[PDB]
Amino acid sequence: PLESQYQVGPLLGSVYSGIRVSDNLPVAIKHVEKDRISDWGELTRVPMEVVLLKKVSFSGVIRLLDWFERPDSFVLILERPEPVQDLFDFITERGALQEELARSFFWQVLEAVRHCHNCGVLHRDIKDENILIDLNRGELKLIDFGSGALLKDTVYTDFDGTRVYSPPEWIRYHRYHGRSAAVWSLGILLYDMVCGDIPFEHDEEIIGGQVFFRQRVSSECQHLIRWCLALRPSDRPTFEEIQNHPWMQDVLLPQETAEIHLH
Amino acid sequence: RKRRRHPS
Ligand SMILES: O=C(O)c1ccc(/C=C\c2ccc(O)cc2)cc1
Repeated sequence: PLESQYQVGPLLGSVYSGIRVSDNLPVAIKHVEKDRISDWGELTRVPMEVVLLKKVSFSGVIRLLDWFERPDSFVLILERPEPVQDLFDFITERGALQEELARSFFWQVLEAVRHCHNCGVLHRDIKDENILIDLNRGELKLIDFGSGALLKDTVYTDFDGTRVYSPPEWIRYHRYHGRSAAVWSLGILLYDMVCGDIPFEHDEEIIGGQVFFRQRVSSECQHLIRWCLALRPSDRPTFEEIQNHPWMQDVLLPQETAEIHLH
Repeated sequence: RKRRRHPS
């Protein structure tokens, strides 16, 4: 039974705060309507989101603790850090991040996404809204796999993530490959971190392939961002090239990040 | 300028 094991609290965004009755562990209780589920998978027919969350169940990705099936919905019990703030609100309140802090955050996102790919999972909705900051541990967590897919090497022709983080080949041709599309969205994310908002709002900007910097950003960081946002997918860096880039060296540990920037 | 969330 679901109502017996968890104390349900208020909305967080349909996601409710909750506590596991057993050990008072804070959880997030996420409800997904069957009628709205695009892709299904199996383990027992379940939403693909559950499939992907199980395949990645490492503190860099959110942990699915349990799930239930109801007549018209599935209920997902997800880990809830406390205290937490998502990266979107964090950037809104603090503005453009110092590069040392953006380096630590971006590095942790890179490790999390590498974890997803190694487990056969393509997230397809990397953005600041889908990243939680554990404010005490300085650890970041990738959330909301509701737009994801199994990782494959062939072309994708469907997409349901965030359009302003989607790559130009999707805008123009309705096709993309998983890894190079992910690298594009990471370029958008990195620009977002060091400039305080995403660079593109309109399709014409996305396919136009021009990056104007609205804040002081080091030449090394600008180079990495522009590389990630190469118009031609084959021109984009691999994850290894990103993490070997000069800008990415000497990252802070998560705990150092918390003590210098979050406490 | 208006920074905003973007639904998926
Ligand atoms: O996978 C998901 O969809 C998902 C996973 C974990 C959470 C948990 C807490 C939380 C999220 C965003 C906030 O702004 C505040 C709190 C939510 C959603």
